[PDB]
Amino acid sequence: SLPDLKIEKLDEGVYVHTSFEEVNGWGVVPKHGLVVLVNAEAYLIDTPFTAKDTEKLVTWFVERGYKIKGSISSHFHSDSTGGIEWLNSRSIPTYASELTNELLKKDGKVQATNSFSGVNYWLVKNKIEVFYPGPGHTPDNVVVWLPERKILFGGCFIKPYGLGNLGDANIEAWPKSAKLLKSKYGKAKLVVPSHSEVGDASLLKLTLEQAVKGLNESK
Ligand SMILES: Cc1ccc(-c2cn(-c3cccc(CP(=O)(O)O)c3)nn2)cc1
Ligand SMILES: Cc1ccc(-c2cn(-c3cccc(CP(=O)(O)O)c3)nn2)cc1
Ligand SMILES: [Zn+2]
Ligand SMILES: [Zn+2]
Repeated sequence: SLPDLKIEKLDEGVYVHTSFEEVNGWGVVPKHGLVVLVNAEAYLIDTPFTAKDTEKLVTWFVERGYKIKGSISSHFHSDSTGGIEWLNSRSIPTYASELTNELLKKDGKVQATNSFSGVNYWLVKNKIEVFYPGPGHTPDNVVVWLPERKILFGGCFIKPYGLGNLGDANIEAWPKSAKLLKSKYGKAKLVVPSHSEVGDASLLKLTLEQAVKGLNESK
């Protein structure tokens, strides 16, 4: 069996949601995402694994006075996109990069209703920024930046002690992409990985070291 969805406040207007699922061979695994409050409204940064936990997530904030304005997925794997079907069925706007949407369609998965492209996209100007560092954990992976808090949600790109599942990874590009990410957000106060503890900007340096190391290993 699986632990309940957890929601804990991380900072002002910023929550970490952790959901869990059973994976063959691994057992129970965790996945972190964020909910960001913009005034009277809430944005999901990644959905939980399932429809059912996305609804519990959504409900928790609706019940506390926050309309769900939208939801953005950092990449196509179902630890970021599992709730997109449910959200869409509720007319809650979902966002993903054009690259993410291709990879969802290609796997027979429901796509985000809205898409964006390129390096920098404002989901909410001056409050929620999406950045594309280049291929790494997946071809499509992006990170989300909360400039008012200097909080970076890094998703499954942020891999300080081992790169994780390499099946969709781009090992030759990841050092590049990690270097760009480090240069751009070295002033982050908090960096939030998908599968490990929140840390500071040093997670950016360790991820770059890991990607280099992974690229060295493959030879
Ligand atoms: C100490 C420790 C050891 C392992 C992990 C871990 C393994 N995870 C995992 C493994 C296989 C598949 C998936 C599903 P995804 O690829 O994320 O869509 C997730 N997820 N977290 C965490 C902490
Ligand atoms: C101290 C410590 C120990 C372990 C970790 C850790 C394990 N991670 C992991 C391993 C295998 C699979 C996956 C899922 P994904 O790559 O997203 O497909 C994630 N990710 N971080 C971090 C810190
Ligand atoms: Zn992934
Ligand atoms: Zn993952």
